[PDB]
Formats: sequence, C-alpha cells, structure tokens
Amino acid sequence: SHTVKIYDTCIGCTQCVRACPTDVLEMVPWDGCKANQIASAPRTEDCVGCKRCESACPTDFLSVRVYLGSETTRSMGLAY
Amino acid sequence: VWAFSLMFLFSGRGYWQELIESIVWAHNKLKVAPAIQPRALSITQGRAVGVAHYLLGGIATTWSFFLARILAVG
Amino acid sequence: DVAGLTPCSESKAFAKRKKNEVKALNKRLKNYEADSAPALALKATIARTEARFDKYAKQGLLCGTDGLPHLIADPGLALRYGHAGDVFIPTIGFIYFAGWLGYAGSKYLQAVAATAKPIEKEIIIDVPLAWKLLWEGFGWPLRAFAEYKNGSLMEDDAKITVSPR
Amino acid sequence: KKVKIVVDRNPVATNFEKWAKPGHFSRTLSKGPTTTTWIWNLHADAHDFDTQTSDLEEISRKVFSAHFGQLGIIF
Amino acid sequence: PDVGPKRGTQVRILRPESYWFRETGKVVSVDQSGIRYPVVVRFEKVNYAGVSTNNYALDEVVAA
Amino acid sequence: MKDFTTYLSTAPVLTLLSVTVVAGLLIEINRFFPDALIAAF
Amino acid sequence: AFTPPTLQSDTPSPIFGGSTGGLLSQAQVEEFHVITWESKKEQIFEMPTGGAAIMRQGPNLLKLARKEQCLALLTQLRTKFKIDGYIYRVFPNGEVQYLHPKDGVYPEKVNAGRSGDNTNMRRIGQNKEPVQIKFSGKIPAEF
Ligand code: CLA
Ligand code: CLA
Ligand SMILES: CCCCCCCCCCCCCCCC(=O)OC[C@H](COP(=O)(O)OC[C@@H](O)CO)OC(=O)CCCCCCCCCCCCCCC
Ligand SMILES: CC1=C(/C=C/C(C)=C/C=CC(\C)=C/C=C/C=C(C)/C=C/C=C(C)/C=C/C2=C(C)CCCC2(C)C)C(C)(C)CCC1
Ligand SMILES: CC1=C(C/C=C(\C)CCC[C@H](C)CCC[C@H](C)CCCC(C)C)C(=O)c2ccccc2C1=O
Ligand code: SF4
Ligand code: SF4
Repeated sequence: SHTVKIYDTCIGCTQCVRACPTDVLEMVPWDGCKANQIASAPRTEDCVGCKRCESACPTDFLSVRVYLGSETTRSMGLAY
Repeated sequence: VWAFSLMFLFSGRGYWQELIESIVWAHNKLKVAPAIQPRALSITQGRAVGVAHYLLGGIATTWSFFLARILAVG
Repeated sequence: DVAGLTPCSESKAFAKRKKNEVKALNKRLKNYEADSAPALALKATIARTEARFDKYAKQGLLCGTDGLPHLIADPGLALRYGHAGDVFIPTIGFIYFAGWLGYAGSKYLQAVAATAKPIEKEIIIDVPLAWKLLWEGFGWPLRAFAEYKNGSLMEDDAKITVSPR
Repeated sequence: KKVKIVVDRNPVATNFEKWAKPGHFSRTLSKGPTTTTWIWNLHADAHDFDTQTSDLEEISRKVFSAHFGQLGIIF
Repeated sequence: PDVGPKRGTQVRILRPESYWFRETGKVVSVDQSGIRYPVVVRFEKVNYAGVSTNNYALDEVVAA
Repeated sequence: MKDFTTYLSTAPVLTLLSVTVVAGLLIEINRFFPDALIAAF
Repeated sequence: AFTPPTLQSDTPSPIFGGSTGGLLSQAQVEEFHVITWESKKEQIFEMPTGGAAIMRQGPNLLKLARKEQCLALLTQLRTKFKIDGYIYRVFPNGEVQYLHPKDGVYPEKVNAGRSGDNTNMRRIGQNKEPVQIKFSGKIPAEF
C-alpha cells in the first residue's frame, strides 16, 4: 500500500517497469514524449517499497516516485 | 581509532552527501571546486571503513596493553 | 610578568625541573662505560636537554606556578611585553604558508579546469604545471588582494547552484 | 590425459603504458574518474580477477604471478 | 522555422529542481514535434545518478 | 620513459613522494634546529 | 479482446526433492500463488526457495507463497530459458485470480488499452504544501 506516482517528465524508457520485481509499473500509450509511451502504476497494491523502480529512472529529477505508507502483509513482504 | 570507527558505523551516506554539498558550495563560491566530484563513500565502503577502523583500534589497544604489561612485569 | 607569570629565567620551579630531568638522565648514565655507544647517546641526550633549558630561559618565556613555559595569544598584550614570538609571529608564518599552499592548489584547479579532460588532470597531475604554480604561489597575499580588489576572486551566487530551499 | 607442462610464449608485453593509465583492467572503471567513487573502486577491484576477465586461464595465470609477488614480499 | 535554442550553443539551466540549476550546458538537439521538454542539454559534470544529459523545456533554458 | 614518467605523475605516487619530501624536510629542520617553541628571530 | 487462461489444476509439477522453504501456515489462511509454464526439454532450474528442481517436458505447475517469488522464478525462466509462464493467485476458498501477464502482453511493452492509474500530470515539486493540506488524511502527492 505504498503510493507510487509517475510524473510527466517521464520519457518512456521502460527501465522502471523492467526493474520492478512485483509487477506494479506498466507501459501505457502516451503522447507527451518521443517514445509515445508513459509508465503507470495500476497494481500499486503489490508495491513492496524496494525503490528499484526509482533507482533506474534516468530523468532528473526522478519521474517514478514512491511514497512508503501503510503496511500490510503484501507490503511488508511476509512469507511466514 | 576505535572511537573514530563509530563515525562510520552509526552514520549513513545521505547526511554526508548533503554536508559535502554545502562544502562544495563553499568551494564553488571561490572558484576552487574540483573537476572530480567529491562523493560521499558508498554504503558498502562506509561499512568497510567502519569495520576496518573498529578492528584496528581494538587490536592495537589490546596489543599495546599486553606488551606494556608483559614488558614491565614478568 | 604579564599575568602573574614570572620569567622562567627567574622561576625556581623551572630550574628545579631542569635539575630533576638532568639528574634522571645522569642516573641512567651510571650503568655504562662512558665511551660506549649507549653512553655517548646518553651524553648527547643530556647535552640536548641542557641546551633546551638554557635556550628557553634566554628567550624569556613565562613560567607559571609550575615550571612550564606559557604563551600569550593577544596582540598588544604581547607586543608591549616582548612576547610576540609566542603566537602572533607564528600566526603570520602559518597564515602565509597555508595561504601559499591553498593558492597554489586553487590556481592549479583553475588552470586545469579549462582543458580537454579536467577530470583526468586531477588523478594524473601535470608536474611541471603544478611546480610552476607552486612557485607562483609565494606572492599569494599580493595576488589574492589584487583579485579581491578586482572582484575576480569570488563568484556571484546567481551562478552557484543551490538546493531547493 | 597425461599430466604435462604447457606454456604460452610471451603472452604479455612488458611495457609501462598501462601504469600511466589507472583502471585499465576493468571496463567500467575505464573512461576517466567522473567522481571520487572511481578512485575508491579502482582499489576495491584491483585483485578481483574474476571481474577483469571471464577466462579461467587468465584468472589462473594472474593468481600464479600474484603468489610469486607475495612470496617475494615475504622474502 | 526552427524553435528554441540553436544546436551547439551554451545555455543556463533554470529548473530549480535540477542538479544543474544555474549551470551551463550545450544543446545537442531540440525536438520540433511538440514535446513538453524537447531541449536536450549535455553537461560535462555528472549528477548523483551518473548521467550528464537532460531534457528541458524552452522557458527554463536561457541561452548564453 | 614517457609512460614511466606519466606513472610517476600519478596521484598515488606523486602524493606519497611529496609527503616523503615534506616529512624529510621537517625531520631535517628539527634535526638541525630542535626544540624550537617560539619564533625567536 | 483478451481472455486470461484457465488454471488447470491437474498439471505435472517439477521433480523436486522437498524443501524447508516451501509453503507455511500463511498459505492456508490468506492466499498463495501458482506459476505454470511449458518446457521444451526436461532441464534443471533453481527454485527460489533454495535447492534445484527439474522441470519436465510440457506443462509444469509450481505453487509458492509470495507473488514476488513467482515473478523471480519467471524472470529466471525468461532470461536463461526463454520460457513464458502464467501466474495465478489462489485463495483458500477456491477463488482464483490471474496475475502477471495481465493483458497477455508483458509489462514493458505498450498494449494500447491499459489503464493509466496513478499518473499525475505535474512535476515533482508541483505538489501541494503540507501546511495547506494539514489535518487531511492524505499526503501531498495524492492531491
Ligand atoms: C588546494 C585545494 C583546496 C583549497 C584551496 C581549499 C579551500 C577551502 N576549503 Mg577545502 N578541501 C580540500 C582542498 C582544498 N580546499 C580537499 C582535498 C578536501 C578533502 C579532504 C577538502 C575538504 C574540505 C572541507 C570538509 C572543508 C573545506 C573547507 C575549505 C574552505 C575553508 C578553508 C580551510 O581551512 O579548509 C580546510 C582544508 C582542509 C580540511 C584540507 C586541505 C587539503 C590539503 C591540505 C590541500 C590540498 C592541496 C592539493 C592536494 C595540492 C595541489 C597543489 C598543486 C601544485 C597540484 C576553503 C575555501 C571548509 C569549508 O567548508 O569552508 C568554509 C570545510 O569544511 N575543505
Ligand atoms: C602482497 C601485496 C600485493 C601484491 C603481490 C600485488 C600484486 C599485483 N597487483 Mg596490487 N595492490 C596491493 C598489493 C599487492 N598487489 C595493495 C595493498 C593495493 C592497495 C590499493 C594494490 C593496488 C593495485 C592496483 C590498483 C593494481 C594492482 C595491480 C597488481 C598486479 C600488477 C603488479 C605489477 O605488475 O606491478 C609490478 C611490480 C613491481 C615491478 C615491483 C615493484 C612494485 C612497484 C612498481 C613499486 C613502484 C614504486 C616506486 C618505488 C615509486 C614509489 C616510491 C616513492 C613514492 C617514495 C599484481 C599481480 C594492477 C593490476 O594488474 O590489477 C589486476 C593494478 O592496477 N594492485
Ligand atoms: C587490524 C586490521 C584491520 C583490517 C580489518 C579488515 C576489515 C575490512 C574488510 C573489508 C573487505 C575489504 C576488501 C574488499 C573491498 C570492499 O569490498 O569494500 C567495499 C568498498 C567499495 O566497494 P563497493 O561496494 O563500492 O564496490 C562497487 C565497485 O566494485 C563497483 O565499481 O571498498 C572499500 O572499502 C574501499 C577500499 C579502499 C582501500 C584502499 C585505500 C588505500 C589502502 C591501501 C592498502 C593498505 C595497505 C594494506 C596492508 C599492507
Ligand atoms: C590577530 C590575531 C588574532 C585574531 C583576531 C581576530 C578577531 C581575527 C578575525 C577575523 C575576521 C572577523 C575575519 C573575517 C573574515 C572574512 C572573510 C571573508 C575571509 C576570508 C578568506 C578567503 C576568502 C580566502 C580566500 C583564499 C585565499 C586568499 C588563499 C587560498 C585560496 C582561498 C580562495 C581559500 C588572535 C587574537 C586570535 C590571535 C593572534 C593573532
Ligand atoms: C565521515 C563519513 C563519510 C565522509 C567520508 C569521506 C568524505 C572520506 C574522507 C576521506 C578524505 C577525503 C581523505 C582523508 C585522508 C586521511 C588522512 C587518510 C585516508 C586513508 C586512505 C589510505 C584511504 C561518508 O561518506 C560516510 C558514508 C557512509 C557512512 C558513513 C560515512 C561517514 O561517516
Ligand atoms: S524509468 Fe522514469 S522516465 Fe523511464 S519510463 Fe519509468 S518513469 Fe518514465
Ligand atoms: S517500489 Fe519496488 S515494488 Fe514498488 S513500484 Fe517501485 S519497483 Fe515496484
């Protein structure tokens, strides 16, 4: 239950969506960049908070931005 | 040295990066900034420096204590 | 005397300390033939100690209640009492040498910044250039005051990057 | 089959060109020190012969010669 | 006609949240399509992520 | 040679050389002018 | 349109000798995950819970606890084997979801027909100030 947002500085490089290990980020058609694609975070219920997505964004400042918040079993990464 | 090691073992890289940012502003104001970026030590290197200093300080303390004790008595 | 401190050449505790330290070294001497390498080393040490204690008494350093030289860190209260060699003169000497090294480094940075690979000329120093600038750094008071009166020493903050408040 | 002696003649040329350029062994370390982290990783990866080459032959040769250097230091 | 700064000129960054705020960089291209940020700027100095190329708009890329 | 002198200009060697030179100089100064507590001119 | 496939429960499992990292009590009260793939040869792979298993010819099924373990296994398959798999979420009442290849197309490729959830059209500092949103049960980055 972390709040993942994607801002318009995105250039659609697909790095953030290959980085994510839990499939929270996705590519959708867009038009505000040359690649004509932007990222989106529909499955944000699955966000663990690893910030691998945020560590792969080349834009300055970062386009994918994670805000850790409420903790659930999915967010806390509990196998037991 | 041992106590110095604690600097590296309790702190984190972010504090040091922003402190170095202020230092670099001070240098920029006088045209003496390096072309090679001062970057705070990586997290792994911070931990490595901390453990190296901890072990150095502890072992040197015990070594000196042992040697002085055994060379003054015995 | 500047603050209840009699000149070490007068203080009895200073001479007493001289006496005791020399007597310790004499006791260390009384174990070797006065012609062996240890004996020569001890004799040289005693000569060095006596020279130091006479030199300190000659220069008029101030001794306290104990027999230890004290220093004065106020210009004016050290210049009207003949004690400017304690902090003020070494202050000038340091400030000069520190400024020399700092100005040499600063000018080397500003000289290698305007080159092809400035990040390369910091890990592989250009020794002739470094040595030339190290020699030019000796006039640093003159050149630094020139650059301050010129305004070229510093950079206006409108061009230095800052954090988002 | 059959244990024997096998050597390559003159695999490496004894020059000083690579001492003039630090970081030659590692591809990532190459292309200048943009930040001091380059200075630190230059030493942190000096003997990590695994990341300088994938050929086990070259790794083994480097290990052999490094052992000779260690023996020289001990002597 | 061509829009924005010329290719190869030096510009001063004016985005307050950028690493190179108030620092100069050379233009390597300006896209003409209609992107929000078409100006592509190259700096000598890298940022914390190790990159040196960034895209800026046109109101926040004062030339010279 | 040129590359050897380039190696001798590297930060690891030149820094160590300069520290050795300055250390030697301070050691020599203290060997000839020892125990100097003030700037007696 | 796209139709997610149906979870066939009678599927052979990889040859595995038993592990101490398998399911726990959380798979009987909350939920667990199932991954299915199709192997072109019987080959040894690394199960994310420690140890090595052998995947068999044809369809293979393997059930894990966390989704992220399933995606790690799938990334291993995609890189070192070029095998494409499907991840279902099984609840203990019987309900089954279909998870990772949501639209049949992988998350890195644009599908045209996806929902742009959580996509602000402002930059990063164009958010509101915390003093303005004080006593609101939210954070500045969701206004
Ligand atoms: C010639 C290079 C140079 C110059 C001109 C300066 C100048 C300055 N530094 Mg700085 N600094 C330097 C190198 C330099 N620094 C290096 C290499 C480091 C890493 C250890 C630092 C770390 C540093 C810190 C943490 C701080 C400063 C600060 C300051 C300012 C206060 C003055 C001071 O006492 O600093 C102190 C000087 C030191 C702590 C170390 C000096 C390093 C050596 C002695 C000088 C290097 C000379 C160079 C290697 C030789 C090149 C010669 C050439 C021929 C090749 C001042 C404008 C302070 C500030 O914020 O400003 C108010 C501050 O806090 N510096
Ligand atoms: C027992 C310790 C030991 C041993 C056996 C080695 C062995 C080796 N190192 Mg190594 N290294 C060591 C410690 C050691 N290192 C330490 C403590 C560091 C700390 C950072 C490094 C950092 C390091 C780096 C960065 C690199 C190596 C590299 C190498 C390989 C190339 C050696 C070579 O060809 O030079 C030949 C050796 C000789 C000709 C014998 C003399 C040694 C040198 C030349 C002395 C020159 C100094 C000279 C007297 C001037 C300085 C004195 C003056 C300043 C006063 C080699 C197998 C290089 C490599 O190939 O990476 C794989 C490489 O790039 N080392
Ligand atoms: C009493 C003795 C005290 C020693 C205690 C030892 C504990 C430290 C063990 C940590 C492992 C370090 C090795 C791996 C290193 C490691 O992985 O550490 C981590 C750190 C950097 O690693 P990173 O995670 O950043 O790696 C990323 C890079 O590989 C990618 O480019 O390395 C360092 O600490 C800096 C090395 C500088 C040290 C060289 C500076 C000068 C010293 C020269 C040699 C001194 C003389 C030697 C004696 C003759
Ligand atoms: C006399 C004396 C003293 C002092 C006093 C006082 C009170 C002082 C002060 C002062 C002050 C109140 C100051 C201020 C200032 C300001 C500024 C502003 C500064 C500066 C600097 C700079 C700017 C530098 C630069 C440079 C150079 C020149 C060289 C190298 C490079 C560089 C760039 C670093 C005492 C008694 C202690 C002791 C005795 C002596
Ligand atoms: C002080 C500190 C720094 C700042 C440290 C820096 C910038 C390194 C300082 C090295 C200076 C530039 C050289 C000092 C030279 C010494 C006299 C000897 C160095 C020994 C060498 C052989 C390495 C960090 O970057 C850091 C990172 C992560 C956790 C803790 C910390 C931390 O505590
Ligand atoms: S990594 Fe950043 S720029 Fe690239 S697609 Fe993701 S959000 Fe956009
Ligand atoms: S923080 Fe991790 S899990 Fe969450 S969206 Fe980013 S990469 Fe995915």
